[PDB]
Amino acid sequence: QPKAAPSVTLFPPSSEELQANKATLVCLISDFYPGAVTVAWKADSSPVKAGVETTTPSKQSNNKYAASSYLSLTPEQWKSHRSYSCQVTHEGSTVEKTVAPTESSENLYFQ
Repeated sequence: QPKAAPSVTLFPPSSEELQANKATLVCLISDFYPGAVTVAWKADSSPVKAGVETTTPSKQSNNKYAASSYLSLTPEQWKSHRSYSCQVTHEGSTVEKTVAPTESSENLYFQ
């Protein structure tokens, strides 16, 4: 098959994690370069600790390859930071997005 561009998918942990003094975010990468990519993480616009350690991707039933990066860091950084971003080597270009823990103010959690 031809060349495909990687998608942006950020699925952070839940409150249960933050309460456990733990929280690791991971970005899913499907339908991308032929097993050729890079693992990089950064908060919004500013760079992040970058405590990731992933290995080369692999081929799937989609006749293509896929990768994924996971940054293990303190939970406080999640809310403390402004947003998260996943840098990947594709088409000689990098993607950026803004993420957040909360997504509602009109209504919050109760006792």
